[PDB]
Amino acid sequence: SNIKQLYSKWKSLQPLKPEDLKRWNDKFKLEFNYNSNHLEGNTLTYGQTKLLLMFGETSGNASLKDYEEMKAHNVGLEMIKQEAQDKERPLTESFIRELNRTILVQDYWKVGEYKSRPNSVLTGEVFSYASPEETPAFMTSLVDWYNLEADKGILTPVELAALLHYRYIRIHPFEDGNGRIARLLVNFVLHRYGYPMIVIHSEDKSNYLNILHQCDVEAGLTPSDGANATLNDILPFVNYLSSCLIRSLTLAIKAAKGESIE
Repeated sequence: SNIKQLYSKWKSLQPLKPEDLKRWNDKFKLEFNYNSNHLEGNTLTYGQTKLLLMFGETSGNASLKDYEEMKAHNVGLEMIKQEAQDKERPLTESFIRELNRTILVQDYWKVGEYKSRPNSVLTGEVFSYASPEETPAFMTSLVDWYNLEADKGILTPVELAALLHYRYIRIHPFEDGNGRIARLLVNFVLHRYGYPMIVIHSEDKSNYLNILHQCDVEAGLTPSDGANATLNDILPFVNYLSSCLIRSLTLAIKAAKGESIE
């Protein structure tokens, strides 16, 4: 109702005047890169981040690595935009792997390859992701599933995005970067279908984790149960992404009308 009105208004303002559109895109690039990386412990400040993405300048105290991952993640964003815009290109395992390879700049000791040692965590309540053995089978199922949903056109982009994020995050296929891939995949879906991309804000991290911790109890605690989580299982997370989309739509409409955003 509220979201549907905002969406309708957004569609009516397409296309945005390029200077209004640039302001929107600039702000999003900034906030998405900052927040998505901050959620995973990147300690670049907002200034450090902004001066990197807008001017390629470094400032204050940091590690080269923080600048590299932040920069690589932005290359990742560009990748999903281009992949999404080519509407006839189905979601591929190879694209997701290249995404991992990209955003995590280079190999490591305990990139772009599925997990070989388990990626689990004993939060005392254990978190069981896909086993290294079943991961490739689970991933082939995920992309096949996604593209089938894309064909039959029943799910809304928010729903499909939410479920893609959830199932992916439950498989947790790579040794690292799975949080950022999940969130990149959401914005892949939204961008492809003409929605403004969303920013899960790192200030809301506990809420974000909480919402997914509710879904976890609903779907089933095994790695199979996560991979096969239904839409009705993940309803609280569908609502969560919708509230983000409400924020994006409101800001984007504001930009289209020439009003201030920053």
